[PDB]
Amino acid sequence: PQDLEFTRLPNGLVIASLENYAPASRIGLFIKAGSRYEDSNNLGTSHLLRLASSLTTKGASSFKITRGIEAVGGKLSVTSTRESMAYTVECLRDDIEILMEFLLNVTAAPEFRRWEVAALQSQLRIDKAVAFQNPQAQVLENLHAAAYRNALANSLYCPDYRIGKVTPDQLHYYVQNHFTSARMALIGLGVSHPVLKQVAERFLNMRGGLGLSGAKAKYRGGEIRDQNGDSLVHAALVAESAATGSAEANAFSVLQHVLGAGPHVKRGSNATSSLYQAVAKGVHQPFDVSAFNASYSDSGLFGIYTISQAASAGDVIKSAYDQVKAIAQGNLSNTDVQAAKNKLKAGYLMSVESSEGFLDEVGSQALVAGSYMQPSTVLQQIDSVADADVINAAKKFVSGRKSMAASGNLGHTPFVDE
Amino acid sequence: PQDLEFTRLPNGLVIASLENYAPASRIGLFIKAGSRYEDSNNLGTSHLLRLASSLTTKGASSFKITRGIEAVGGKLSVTSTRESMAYTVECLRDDIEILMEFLLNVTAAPEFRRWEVAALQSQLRIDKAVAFQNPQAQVLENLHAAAYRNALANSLYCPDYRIGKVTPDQLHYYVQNHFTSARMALIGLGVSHPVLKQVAERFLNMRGGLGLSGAKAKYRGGEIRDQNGDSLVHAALVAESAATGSAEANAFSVLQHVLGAGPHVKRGSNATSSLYQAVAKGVHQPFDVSAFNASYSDSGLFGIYTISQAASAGDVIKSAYDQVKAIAQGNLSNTDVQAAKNKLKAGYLMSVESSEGFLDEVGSQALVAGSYMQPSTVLQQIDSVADADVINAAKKFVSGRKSMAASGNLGHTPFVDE
Amino acid sequence: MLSVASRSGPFAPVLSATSRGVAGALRPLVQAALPATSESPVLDAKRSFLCRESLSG
Amino acid sequence: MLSVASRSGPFAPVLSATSRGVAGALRPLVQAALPATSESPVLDAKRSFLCRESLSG
Repeated sequence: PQDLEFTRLPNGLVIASLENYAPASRIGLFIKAGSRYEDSNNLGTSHLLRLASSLTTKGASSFKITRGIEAVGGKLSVTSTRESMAYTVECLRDDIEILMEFLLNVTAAPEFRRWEVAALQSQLRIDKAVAFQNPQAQVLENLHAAAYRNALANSLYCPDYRIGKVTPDQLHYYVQNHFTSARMALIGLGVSHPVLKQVAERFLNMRGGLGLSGAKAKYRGGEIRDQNGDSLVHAALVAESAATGSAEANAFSVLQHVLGAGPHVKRGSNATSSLYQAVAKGVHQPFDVSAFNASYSDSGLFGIYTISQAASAGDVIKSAYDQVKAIAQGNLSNTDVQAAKNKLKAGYLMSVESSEGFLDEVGSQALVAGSYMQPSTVLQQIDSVADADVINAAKKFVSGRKSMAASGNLGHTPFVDE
Repeated sequence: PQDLEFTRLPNGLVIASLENYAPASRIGLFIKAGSRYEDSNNLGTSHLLRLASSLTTKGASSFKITRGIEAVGGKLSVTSTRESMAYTVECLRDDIEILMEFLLNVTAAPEFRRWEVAALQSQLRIDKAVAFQNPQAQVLENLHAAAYRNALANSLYCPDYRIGKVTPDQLHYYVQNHFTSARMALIGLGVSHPVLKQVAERFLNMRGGLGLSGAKAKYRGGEIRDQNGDSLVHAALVAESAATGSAEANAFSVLQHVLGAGPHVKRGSNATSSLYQAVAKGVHQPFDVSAFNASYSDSGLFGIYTISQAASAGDVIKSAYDQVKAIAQGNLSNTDVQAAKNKLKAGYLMSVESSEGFLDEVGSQALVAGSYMQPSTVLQQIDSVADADVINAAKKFVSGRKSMAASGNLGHTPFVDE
Repeated sequence: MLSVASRSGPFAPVLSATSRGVAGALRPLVQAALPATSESPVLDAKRSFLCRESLSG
Repeated sequence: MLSVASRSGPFAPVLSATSRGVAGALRPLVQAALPATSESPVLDAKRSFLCRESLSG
């Protein structure tokens, strides 16, 4: 009951609370900040901000933050993306009012002291090497660099020349221009509404405005190659599609599930994947193919993604590109669109089961649109997508200027003009 | 006197011995090898071959090569490029017959032992870091990677993932397929002719043929960007021009000296450089610009090269590109071609004064053409270049597909489509 | 409107205070372990193997 | 025909089993020292000791 309450304050801050009667609680703070908003001089400042949550703030030292939260069994955690940051705290119900005053010190009055930032610079090299033991992590940072000239090409991790050089004055400047009132959303899941309101009137005192925005993202059709000694070739081939919150954006979501976008049966043959079955006709060696789809506030990337052996990376990308051509020239059955609308509606409802998946979704909607829509509204929009929109989305891909990124032994990978 | 003798043996080996009466001698061996001839599996084998000259061979150990050559004051040295390798020995006149039997053991019967190759793998990291303290070394390896798909994009230095992994079996395979009789030239400068002939019949016993043919170089118009923390921006912008040994190749050489290709007066302002004077109209900050020109057996790259401050790298490349446009539409005076023919003829004669510059030039002509031409023949061909060929070379640059490579703080460098 | 994690494959990386830092929204290209031999990454900076499955209460 | 040291450009590397390893067919971009504050990059290996002047004369 009381499905969500929703308030927009006078300084553009969005508060949204739901009162369950669960013994555990969760509180989030969601900000418009992320790699997008850094220029060519301060690259990597957002990776250091992500690591500096339990340093000394103006209201609690670094000993009292670590000891005060571990005393009641709580957690503190930061998740960011290219377009947003999210601070999230959790404990049991009667403990929630003390882990809420710590969270407003980490994000609203931090002190960046020299010897603590200097001791923290070695953590950037540890975190980047942990993330890059997966080959998907650097192929996707390269792909955003090969697809944009600015503002979405910046990586989530700090560049190697720049480790050791991020200064305390640069961290003070990122927060003073991007952590403002009209870019933030405070979402609570086991809390009442008037107490979350009385928490939020403790950072009204300044940073009440709009903040340094991000330059529009210009499409560059590039190609970045990366020869190394990995066993398999990871390759991605995209084009520019559609921003989030548009009528064409839902059709690329439906086209993603027609082609095949992940598994449903453990150890399965992906029988309803048109991409996977087209590749596997001629290729008999171990591979994996998928449909990639990313969506941001003013642009998005749609394309394919292959993983294959190095002597077969040309056969796999060529087979997975003729199948998208078959859809754009009209070969599209009617039951394939209906079976794909189910996976897009069912996966949206399984994503909102948990307390973290629910609080994720309410935080994205408060930053992007400024409202909340029930999951019955979202389920109707998916069913209004016609067969004339799945075809006009595979036409925009086939005739658009491409981009590429690859890794591995690249002696048989095609070039983006070939 | 006896300006050069010149013999081509039955197995395609070119011997050329000139008899001066100087107390010192010099002997070279010039081979068609180099990065060009390595594929995607054995990258860096030619950098390791360059470092392995004083290891154990079948006729002299690694102690006797170092001690036998230092006993008489001699030298042993290897110089290579993307298209050739050159082994060169030198001593006084009466000592020349013992430093000549060492040279035929280093290059014609080496033994690649495991523990010596394994101890040598740390030298690859030392040599690459010594070369890369100059910013011009990596900007030019990047530029060949951004301009070709294969066979001329391979660097002269081994890639970082590959250090520690070059095996003794790969070194045995690079010499067995590329160090053959019909790709080699033996040039002597203080030796008689019939003794250099009797030296060369001591590797006829095998490797008497042609070797692994080289794949043709395919032009890719690419762009490689490299953000780092250097103070100045190094940038290069080229197009495909002409192979060496053609009528159009001499006209790009003349056009290089019209634009400005280096200094003549110590701390001079380059008054006869049309590139340098066009840039320096609006730019008042420290810079340097030049004309780049490279030439190989089946292709070549012509373009410009700038060094500038990071906030001025767009003004410098744009000014240095309008001036090449002014030449291709006809604005070309007659005395500017004649003043440029002098610098190309005078610099060719000053390059052949020393004993190493002379022996360099005779070795290149024996591999490329298979003959020797006097410097009076070369001086006539430069004077036969017309004003209708300097214009038809700046037209091929202006309308051709470009390539780029940059380094430094790249926040103001243009993209290759902009 | 909807999120990156719903219909899109960008990244999120996470840093904790008491749990192990992670980073992914698309990353796992599954259906690549039924075709054989994709081996778990060898660590020189150890990371979560079960991502706190211990202490379940 | 000609080499690549004529038509400067192509860089070249040199190795000595007796003297210092080098690179330079064309990499000095002369007149680039005119730019002020071109502080000389201290060679770590400190090679080209006065172009190996030691024992040269």
